[PDB]
Amino acid sequence: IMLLKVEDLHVYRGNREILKGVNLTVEENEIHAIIGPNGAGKSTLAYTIMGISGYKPTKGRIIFKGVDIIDKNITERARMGMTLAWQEPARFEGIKVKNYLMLGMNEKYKKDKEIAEEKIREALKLVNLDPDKYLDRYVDETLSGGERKRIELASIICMEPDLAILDEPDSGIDIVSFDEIKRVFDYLKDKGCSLLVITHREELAEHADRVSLICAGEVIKSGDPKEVGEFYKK
Amino acid sequence: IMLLKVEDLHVYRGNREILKGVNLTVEENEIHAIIGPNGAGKSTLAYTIMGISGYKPTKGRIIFKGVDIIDKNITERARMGMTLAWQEPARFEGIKVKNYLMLGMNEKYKKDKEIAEEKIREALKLVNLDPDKYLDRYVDETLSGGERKRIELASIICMEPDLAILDEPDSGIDIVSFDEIKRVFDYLKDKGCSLLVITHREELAEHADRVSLICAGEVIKSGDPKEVGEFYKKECGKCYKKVP
Amino acid sequence: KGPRIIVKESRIIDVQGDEGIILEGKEEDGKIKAKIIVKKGYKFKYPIHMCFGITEENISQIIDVEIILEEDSSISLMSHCSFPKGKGIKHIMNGIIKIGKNAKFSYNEFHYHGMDGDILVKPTVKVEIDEGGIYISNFTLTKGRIGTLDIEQEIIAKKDAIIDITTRTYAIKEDVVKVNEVVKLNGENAKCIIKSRGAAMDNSKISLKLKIEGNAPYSKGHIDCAEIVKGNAEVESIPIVVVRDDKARITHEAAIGSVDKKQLETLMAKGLDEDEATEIIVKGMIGDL
Amino acid sequence: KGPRIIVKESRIIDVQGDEGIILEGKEEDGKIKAKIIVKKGYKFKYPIHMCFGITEENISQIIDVEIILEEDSSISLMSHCSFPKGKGIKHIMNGIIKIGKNAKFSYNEFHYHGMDGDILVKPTVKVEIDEGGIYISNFTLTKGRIGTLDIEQEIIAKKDAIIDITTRTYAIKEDVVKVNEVVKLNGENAKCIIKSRGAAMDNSKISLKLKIEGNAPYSKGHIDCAEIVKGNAEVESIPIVVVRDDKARITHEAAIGSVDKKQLETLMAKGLDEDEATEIIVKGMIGDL
Ligand code: SF4
Repeated sequence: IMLLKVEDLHVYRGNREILKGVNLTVEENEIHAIIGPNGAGKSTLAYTIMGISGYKPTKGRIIFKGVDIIDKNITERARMGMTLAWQEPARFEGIKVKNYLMLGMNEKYKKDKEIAEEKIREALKLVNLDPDKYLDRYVDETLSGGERKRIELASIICMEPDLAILDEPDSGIDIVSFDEIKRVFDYLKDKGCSLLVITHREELAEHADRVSLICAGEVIKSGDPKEVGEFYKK
Repeated sequence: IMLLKVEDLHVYRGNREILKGVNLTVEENEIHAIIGPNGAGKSTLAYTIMGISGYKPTKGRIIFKGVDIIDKNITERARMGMTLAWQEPARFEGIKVKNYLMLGMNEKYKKDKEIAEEKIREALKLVNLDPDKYLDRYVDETLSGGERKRIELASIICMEPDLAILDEPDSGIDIVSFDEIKRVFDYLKDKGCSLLVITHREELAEHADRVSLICAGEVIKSGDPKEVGEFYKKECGKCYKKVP
Repeated sequence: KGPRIIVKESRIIDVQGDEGIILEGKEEDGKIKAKIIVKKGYKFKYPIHMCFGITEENISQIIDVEIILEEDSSISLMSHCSFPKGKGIKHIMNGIIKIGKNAKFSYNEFHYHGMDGDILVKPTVKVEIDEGGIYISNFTLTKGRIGTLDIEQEIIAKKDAIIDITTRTYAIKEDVVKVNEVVKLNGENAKCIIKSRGAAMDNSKISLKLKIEGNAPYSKGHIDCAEIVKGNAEVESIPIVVVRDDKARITHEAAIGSVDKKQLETLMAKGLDEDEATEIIVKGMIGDL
Repeated sequence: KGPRIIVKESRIIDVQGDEGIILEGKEEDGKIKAKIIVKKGYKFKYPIHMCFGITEENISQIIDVEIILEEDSSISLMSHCSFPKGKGIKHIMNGIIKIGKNAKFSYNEFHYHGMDGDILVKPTVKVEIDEGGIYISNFTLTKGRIGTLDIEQEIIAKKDAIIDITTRTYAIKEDVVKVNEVVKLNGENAKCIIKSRGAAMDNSKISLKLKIEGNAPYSKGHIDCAEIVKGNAEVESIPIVVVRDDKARITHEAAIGSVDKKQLETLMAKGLDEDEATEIIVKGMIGDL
């Protein structure tokens, strides 16, 4: 069975629409990228599927694992195996990095202290952060913007969801090259996760299994990245 | 005579040593780019040459146009042909965009109001803003991080120094390819400026005339843009320690 | 021409109105009485104008005014005060304003004074906002001597209402400034912003009191204050916040004294010195170039 | 063992000193009298200890204490209060503290209470700081019921002096909290920080009053305040700033009410519920876990 169906979806914020008649789907073990111009509704989809406050379907329907989710809050949607990473994460006064990474940790790793402490060290090295410098620091305003965004991607590796939504995963990171990011997408797909990626990089879109183009709140074209990116360019 | 020379420079931030004896030189009409891991020396070097308060050397020298500058204040350094652009620029209560771009303008443009007026519209078109909707807006908290950064780049073009120092020049701008930025570097060099550029991207470093790599407060490599770029990709892109 | 009120030397000279708008003005017990009403559903394209002028000495003005907005209506008005050669002046005004369902109101006042320094200005205002109503106001005193200034405001608001308040001043020589204003948020989803800006010089002294009460669910409020001190002037500020509900949130910030160091260093790096840079920042704060 | 003062059942049970520091204490006129004197040039590897304990009904105790710290010297002071049975008890203390040229002082106070609410705690202190001196102070009351709490501080500082002050509280049932603190920066280059954190629930009442006066060249100050409201609790806060020099600067920041929405939604998107997510945010702010 498919992971996700979005069907005839309409959304308005204040006076007028941001999404109109959208139709979309995601398979098991798939990397799917969404592309398009700014203001086309890309982040408004990501908040609407996860169910963040102030976004609700006015018409249409959303189905996850063959079950309807419009009756469900953020906690109930997260318990089914869905999650989100924000484009610019929040800061917490008085919470340590090593305590933050234990929240929502997958039911395979969470059971034992050794297996959890090594999962945290593996996740920090995989984003190029030295564990011995960062485990005892706070998740507050004393981290730089690039450090805080690398810590949020180490959290997704510890949760290991069935579906993850990333809104600009390369924005605000001090990347040497995009081969830092593609190494994380390879690691998650190897464990069986499905990814929805919203991005402005043609370099990351080339790496997806399928790509879709959203413009002015409507889906225009989808399929092979080599067709739809070159169609979008003109 | 070299435009800038830096000799055996050390710098402290309270009880912490950050720079550990760097040596640098910049020639007339050159683009020189500095790369490496963030926080390891990149921004403190740029503040120390401009003389920004709380950034002062414990040993070494800085020589500009053959004069040793260790006694001179920010206004005296700016009078003889040096300027800085910050990573996150300041916000002003009640100052309008057409008043801000006029303030530092080069002494060859300041003498006629029509030459000053055309230079500001040329400089706004070069950074892909639309002049006639932006000139009357305030340089305040209402602007987004990408609007405020495009306005600071229009100021360097209008000010036209002998040496410009840029700290993270694309940071805060959402952009699909760097060819907007490379066009501005080419324009400044055609007018006869020299650029000192601080970055994390390889795509901007391969456009420079020379490249140097700073790690843990020291120079690790310097030379041809292409030989240092391959080392940066191969070795630094899989390193989590960030200290040799 | 348009709808208006005109007063000179404490005498009424003109008052007139369009269709859907009613204006009244007359003299009683040495005071001026005035009234304004806009009827159900009318939204107006342009402001009402009220104008005051005093060229004489030892003159006094007392005004009482009532303003009524009916359902779905919208209006704004301008106050102009010119006191050239002004000496021994008193200006006092008392306002009652009522804002109906889904209605909108905005108010502006601007003062021009000479250098002769013997002036008292004293506005007192009380306001009620019904379901979904909008209120905006602005006071500016930045040209000439202030003399003595007293501000009093009291605002009470119901559900879905919105409030936005501003004051801007510039004080010199022996000028004295007093500000006191209170907002009560008594319905769900109501919100407000309060702003003050200015600079003080010479021997002048300034006191600011600002209050918000959050009494109802989903209420929001913000206060922010900035003041620049030069010479041997003195400044005091006292912002107050109270919260009585599980679902309300209120925040505040302020900075008082000399100019911000990063703004000063940014202008020095463009070729100015401290005295050139400090005056550019002050001219921004008071609304000049 | 180490330099200490110990009291139980309103009676002194031990006072002891060490080489370079003099300690004394006695009972007079219904009060405890105590002394600490530190000799010129001495510095110590440890804190000094104060201890108070009550395990019986209807007790009232009063302490007057004087602390002298001479040139180039340093100490740290630890005080513990445990009150496991709350049946109608009074704790009152008055402190005088003097710190000399280049001296360093720090004070910590901790309270542990039971489940009964008939408690009153009343600490009062006056502090003098001479050139280049340092003052640190911390009050913590986050376990058991509070009852009624009422705190007063006055501080005066000379040139090159450093001050910082912290208080943390958690109020439940019918608890009452009041705090009143004032700092005068009278010397050149003097600096301070004032910080408060807490949460309130049930039928609790909180009032906070904080003041900085900036009177002299290159003096600097900051006030930082945050409070979380739940249930039928009420909160009031009044920060005050005064400045009287061309070269001083003071800043203030505050937030009062519910937790922030983006912080809460971020924790629910990781599979927690809203009562698990709210209590994680509170224990970080009050520094419990
Ligand atoms: S590889 Fe060497 S130069 Fe590059 S970041 Fe690591 S330690 Fe620094």
